[PDB]
Amino acid sequence: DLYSRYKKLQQELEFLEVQEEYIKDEQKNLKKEFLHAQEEVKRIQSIPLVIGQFL
Amino acid sequence: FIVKATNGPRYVVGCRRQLDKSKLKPGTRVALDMTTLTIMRYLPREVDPLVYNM
Repeated sequence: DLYSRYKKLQQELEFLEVQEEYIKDEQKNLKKEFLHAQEEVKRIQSIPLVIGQFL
Repeated sequence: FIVKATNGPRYVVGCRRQLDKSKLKPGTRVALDMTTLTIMRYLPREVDPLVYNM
């Protein structure tokens, strides 16, 4: 009954190593999209400003 | 640079390239673009020609 066991769990292990390598670069590329979002935040104040006061 | 034109509100803009920022003492009369609204040229002071008619 043994030979069925590592024919499941080895495939599970190599599938999990596949996505464990992928998710690292996923979380990497999220920070680049986050830096684009940062520049999108920063460019809201460059040329103008219209001074009011907080009420 | 914090400027207030005579016609209304207050604004914050910057120089172009060569506006020589040490000239801008607080209280000088300057020029502004209509659209871009940044500073163009430092200008001499007003005369208010009610003075000139007397």
